[PDB]
Amino acid sequence: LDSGIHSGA
Amino acid sequence: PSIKLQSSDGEIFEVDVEIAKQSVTIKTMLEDLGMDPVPLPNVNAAILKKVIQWCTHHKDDPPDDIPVWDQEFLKVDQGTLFELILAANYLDIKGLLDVTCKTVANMIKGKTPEEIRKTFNIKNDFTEEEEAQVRKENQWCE
Amino acid sequence: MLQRDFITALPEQGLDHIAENILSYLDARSLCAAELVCKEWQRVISEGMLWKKLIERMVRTDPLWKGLSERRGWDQYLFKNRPTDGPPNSFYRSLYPKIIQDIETIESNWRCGRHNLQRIQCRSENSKGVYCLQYDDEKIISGLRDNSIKIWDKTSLECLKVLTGHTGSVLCLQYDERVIVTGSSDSTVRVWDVNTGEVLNTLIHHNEAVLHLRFSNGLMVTCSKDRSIAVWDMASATDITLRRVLVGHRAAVNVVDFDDKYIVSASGDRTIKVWSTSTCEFVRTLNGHKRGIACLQYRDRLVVSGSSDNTIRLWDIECGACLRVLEGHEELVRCIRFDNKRIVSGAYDGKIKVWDLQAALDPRAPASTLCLRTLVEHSGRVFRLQFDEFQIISSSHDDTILIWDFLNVP
Ligand code: NA
Repeated sequence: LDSGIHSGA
Repeated sequence: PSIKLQSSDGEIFEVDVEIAKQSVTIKTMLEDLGMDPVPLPNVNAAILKKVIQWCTHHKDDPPDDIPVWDQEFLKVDQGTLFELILAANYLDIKGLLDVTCKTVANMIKGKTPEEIRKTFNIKNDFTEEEEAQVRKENQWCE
Repeated sequence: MLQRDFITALPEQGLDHIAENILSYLDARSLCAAELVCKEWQRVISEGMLWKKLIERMVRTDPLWKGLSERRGWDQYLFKNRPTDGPPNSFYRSLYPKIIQDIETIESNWRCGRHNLQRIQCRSENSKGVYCLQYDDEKIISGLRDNSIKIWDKTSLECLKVLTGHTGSVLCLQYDERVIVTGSSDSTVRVWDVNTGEVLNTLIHHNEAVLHLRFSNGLMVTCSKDRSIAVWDMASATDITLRRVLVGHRAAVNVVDFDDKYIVSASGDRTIKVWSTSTCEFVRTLNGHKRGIACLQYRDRLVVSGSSDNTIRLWDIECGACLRVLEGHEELVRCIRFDNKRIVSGAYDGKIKVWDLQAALDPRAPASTLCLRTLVEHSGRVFRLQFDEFQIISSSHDDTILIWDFLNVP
C-alpha cells in the first residue's frame, strides 16, 4: 500500500 | 549636434539633439516642421532648465517608480510642480509627466478630505446634505 | 503661490485626462476621500470613470480579482473601450465595496471552514485509490491505483475519458494546453494528447517506480524509487532527450520541483537536495527532517516540505535554514501546496490542514496561531491536493476526489 512514496528507514 | 530651444521669455538653450528629442513635441517640430530654433511659447526658462536637467539625468530614460534623484528633483513648491506637469504634457515627455503625476497622487494618498483641502487650499462646496450622503456611501473603507 | 488644486486646475487648462491619471494611482480608501474634497474632484472621478479603471487595475494585478471577475461575470463590464450599453461610473463605484464584501466572506469561509463539498467516487476496478490529480475551470485529471487515468467534467462531475496503458498505478501526472505526462509503478513516463488521449511518447529509463515529475519551458524532471532524478530537454511531445542523471539520494526520490534557478529533490533518506537548473550540478543539502519526506513545493526562496515525522518545514533555499516547523498532523504529511496566503497539507489520517503562511514565516507568531482549520471528510490517506483562492480539490486512498468550495457555499 502507498506505491507513491518510500522511506529508507 | 546641438539645437536651439527658445523659452517663452526669449532665452535660447543649445541642447544635444539626442536629449532634446526625449520631448516628442520637440522631435516633431525638428523632424516634420524643420523648426530652428524651436519656440516654446508655453514653457519659460526657469522650467525649461528643470526639464533639460531631468532629460539629461535620465540620459537613458529610466524612471521606474520615483527613483531617489527624481524625489529630490521634485522637492519644489506645488506652483513649480504644476508648471512642470504643464510643460511635460506640452513637450510630450511621458516619464516626466508620469513622475510629476505620481508625486501629486502621493500628496493625496492616506489623508481625510479635510486634510487634502488644507494641502491644496480647496473650499468644501458640498451641502451638509450631499456630504452626509457620500460619507455614508464610502464608510465601508473605514 | 505655494498651493495649486491640481485636480481643478488641469480641467481648467482643458487637461482633464492628466487629473484622471493622477487619481488613477490612488487606492480605494484614498479615492473615496478625493470624492469628498469638493464637487469638481467628485466630477473628475465620476466622468474619468476612475472606479471602473481601479477595478481593472485590481484585475490586472490580483488573480483573486481576476477570478471573481469571471466567476461573478462582472468581467463582461470591464475593458471594451466604448460604453455600448454604457454601465455608468455610479455602477462601478457601487460594485467595488461589493467585491470587497465578497472577498471578506470568502476569507471568512476558509477561516471558519464553511464550504460546499462534492464527492466523486472514482469507482476503481480492483485496486482502490487516487494517487495524483490536477484541475482547471473545465476539468479534473486524476491517476489511479488501477493503472487508469480518469478525466472528470469540472461542473457535472461526469467521467469524460479513461486512458489505459500503464501496467502499474499512475503515481504522478501534470498536463498543459497540449499534453498529459504520467509516471507509474511500471517505471515508464507516458506523454498523452490532452484531447484525443492518444499516447504520443513513452520514456523507458527508470529501473523502478517513477514517483514524481514536473515539466515547464521545454524541460522535464523525473524522479524514481531507483533513487535517481532524470533531467530531459522537452522540445515537443515526441522530441524528448535525456540531458543528465543526478544520483544523490540514499533512498527513493519521492518528489521533485524546479524553476529557472534550482531543481529541488526530496527523498525517503530524510534530505532535500538543491541542484543548478542550468548546470545540473549539486548545490546544497537541506537536512533536518527526522524521517522520510513524502511531499514538497518550491517557489522563490521558499521550500515547504512534509515528512513521515508528522511535521511540515519551511526552508530558505539560499542558506538552507529551516524558518518554521509546523506541528499538528497526527500522521505522515503526504501532500502539500501553498500560495502567498496559505499552506494546505494532507496527511495519512485523511485530515487536511490549512495554515497561515505569512504567520508561519513571522518567527514571533506562536504555533498556536498557525493552523487556521482542520478539514475531515476523507476516510483514507490523502495522496494529493490542489487549491486556489476559492477551493481545494483533494484525492485519497478512499477512492474519492473531494471538491471543497469556499465561494459557492450554502
Ligand atoms: Na551528494
